Amino acid sequence: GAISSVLNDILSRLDPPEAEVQIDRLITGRLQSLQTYVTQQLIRAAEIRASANLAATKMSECVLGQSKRVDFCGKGYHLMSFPQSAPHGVVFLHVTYVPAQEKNFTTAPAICHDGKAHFPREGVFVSNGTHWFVTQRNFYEPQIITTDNTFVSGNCDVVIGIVNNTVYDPLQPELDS
Amino acid sequence: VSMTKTSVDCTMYICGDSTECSNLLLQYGSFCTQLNRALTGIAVEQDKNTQEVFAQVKQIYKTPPIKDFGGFNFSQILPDPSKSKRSFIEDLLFNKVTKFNGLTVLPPLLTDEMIAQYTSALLAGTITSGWTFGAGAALQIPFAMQMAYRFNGIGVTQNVLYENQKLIANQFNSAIGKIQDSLSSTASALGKLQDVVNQNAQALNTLVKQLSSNFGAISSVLNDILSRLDPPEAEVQIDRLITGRLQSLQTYVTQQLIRAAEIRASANLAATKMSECVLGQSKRVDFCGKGYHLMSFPQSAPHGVVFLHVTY
Amino acid sequence: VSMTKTSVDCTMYICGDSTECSNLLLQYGSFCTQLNRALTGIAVEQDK
Amino acid sequence: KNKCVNFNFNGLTGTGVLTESNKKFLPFQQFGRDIADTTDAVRDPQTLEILDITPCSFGGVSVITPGTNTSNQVAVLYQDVNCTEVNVFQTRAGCLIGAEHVNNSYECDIPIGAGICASYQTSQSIIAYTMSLGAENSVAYSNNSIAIPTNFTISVTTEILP
Amino acid sequence: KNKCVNFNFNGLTGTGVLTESNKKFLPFQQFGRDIADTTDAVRDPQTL
Amino acid sequence: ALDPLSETKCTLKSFTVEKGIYQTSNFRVQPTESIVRFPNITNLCPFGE
Repeated sequence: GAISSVLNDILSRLDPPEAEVQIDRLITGRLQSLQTYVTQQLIRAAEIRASANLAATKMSECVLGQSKRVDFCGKGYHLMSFPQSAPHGVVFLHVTYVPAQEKNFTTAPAICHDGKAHFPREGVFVSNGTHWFVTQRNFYEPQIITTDNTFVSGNCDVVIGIVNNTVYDPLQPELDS
Repeated sequence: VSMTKTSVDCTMYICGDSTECSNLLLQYGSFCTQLNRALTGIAVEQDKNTQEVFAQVKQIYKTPPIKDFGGFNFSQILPDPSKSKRSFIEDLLFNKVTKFNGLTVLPPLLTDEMIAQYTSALLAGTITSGWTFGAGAALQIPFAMQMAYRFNGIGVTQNVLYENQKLIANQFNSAIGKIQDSLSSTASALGKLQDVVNQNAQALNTLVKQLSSNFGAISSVLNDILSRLDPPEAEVQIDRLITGRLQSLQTYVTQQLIRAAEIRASANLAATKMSECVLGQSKRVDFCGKGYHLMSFPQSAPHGVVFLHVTY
Repeated sequence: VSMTKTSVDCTMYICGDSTECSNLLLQYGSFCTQLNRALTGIAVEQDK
Repeated sequence: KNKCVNFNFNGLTGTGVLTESNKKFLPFQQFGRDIADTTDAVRDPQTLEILDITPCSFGGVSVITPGTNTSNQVAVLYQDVNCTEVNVFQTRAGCLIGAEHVNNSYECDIPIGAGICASYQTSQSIIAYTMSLGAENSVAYSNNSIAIPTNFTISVTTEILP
Repeated sequence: KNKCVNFNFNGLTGTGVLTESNKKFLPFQQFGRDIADTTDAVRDPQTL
Repeated sequence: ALDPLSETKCTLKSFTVEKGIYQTSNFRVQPTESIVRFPNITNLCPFGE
């Protein structure tokens, strides 16, 4: 709204009582420009500070240790992370465990050896159609169902959908040998 | 998750159908355009909030015809095939929540149906494949066997589950029934989302009302000044409306950027609770509702998301 | 956790016991009231 | 009627679109206002009919364009206005002119709004399609079947934060 | 040259350091401005 | 003002424009004919007397 945008132009043209009227318009405008710039930078700073806390939170949890937070540091079960410096930032290399090959297997919530319900200690029960084996949720390694890999609790009358199977007792062949 | 996308024309708000007004408005320069770039930038960020929150699943997972999930009745959260495609609870969430004067209300990228399809995909994967679909490829597993891993994740042996399989399913179904009754009995549960609508609504209400203010001018209307007063008298009076209404835009833009920080932190929290609690299991106390976290079922809502934190 | 709850009167600050000032302040619309609403919203948020 | 035009009635003036509706009006008043004190339906100065004042068609010229190194073809979307105010295809966001409507859903490359995105594909041209939310994969499920992975692949995911 | 001095070339007031740069002024171009529309280079009126 | 492609160039102030959507200008239907109304002004003053 002033007569000219250059401050020195008004200073060199108009008298003090006439220049102050036009200079005040530049001051009022240029002040508002900084108030807008500083307002955006103050707000954007909080945004970058939130991302900085996220980077610091991601770094400590995923670089300095192992983060059990699912889908927090990359897609998949997080294993490790290797950070990389960047201009005014940081780049993480999230190493995650992801399955590639899959195969369907017949399963059951538990198995019955002598009327008692046998649950898995670590992993789940699976079957290839003929025999039953033990395996973990993250990989296929069929192990023979044994007392050292299954836990007994309750009975086979309360469990819903339970099946029958033979449990390998390590004490049996040792007592026979 | 997100706010109402708005794009306020800096030139139409300050100068509504006035050529002489624009000649004075151009004297300020990029102050007008910078306000448009601000609101334009925020509206793009609102879409990113819905993407980082909702668009976390790769493939669209469908509910199978076998509705036998071990006694767990998900009918209140699964989508209605006859109706948009929303569940009974999602219907309650959208029913309890409620032009060209320079404002331009832009639509969101993801619609209510599309956001509902993300929740149905997340819900279908959560019911059928557990949390393997979020980590990698969807690995089917019986829901009774899924819950066994959930109890084992909180120190409870899986024999406790199958010993109380029917009771656990009944406790789950009854709890969902209370939420159906709770959301339909009172709308105070969605007061958080209503506040977001009020903050956006009051911002637009204040935005439009400031156009009728004089700001020291003889009249709030531009035509009255140009018609009644002389040109050199109008240069001062029209400037008072320009300088005054520009503060309304700067105040509106400033408040939206401030609310953009609040909705962004909430969006990251929702994205954090969708990536961590919904697509996985969390040992963080009070991170999924109250109690030892079992599982979380997401539910779409107007400009937001609802988590049903199943806890032990 | 919290901040100093400061409910500054928009009218008394701009216009301290001046009726002529207040009539001119009304010409600025709801900038006075909006600042009070902002100072009211920030105050209760610290309680939250 | 049905056109953005200037007006000057007995009580007020301005610019708007003249329409008719079943809105009531008190005979002892001249013009009406909305919630935000905006120009609303008014009384006809002539014989007693209620004039519904619809706001003028106004929006934004949202130009859809790929990278200039790829092609110079572009499309325009007039926001919150129909095509009757002026390749042509009415979208939920507005009248999209310069894009072919494709029923097949593809990945969102150029997000427009309201579940619509654009991309420069086939000869190649800007097409309009519904935003794909992923590949439809109905995962088999039963109470006696489980998928255990037989092999795995360690993947490195790049994350960037300021 | 190479000194902080106050310039005045036909009203083009300012303060800076004078030196010879790679600016290729055309015959009609009198003086140049920076991105801020502020005079960053001029031409001597007396001798080109 | 040549074409919508050039409208984005002056909006972004760059000859090269990247893939995206940019609101260049504002759409508005301008008036063409007045629809002035008056309440059947008649029964003037008795100047004929």
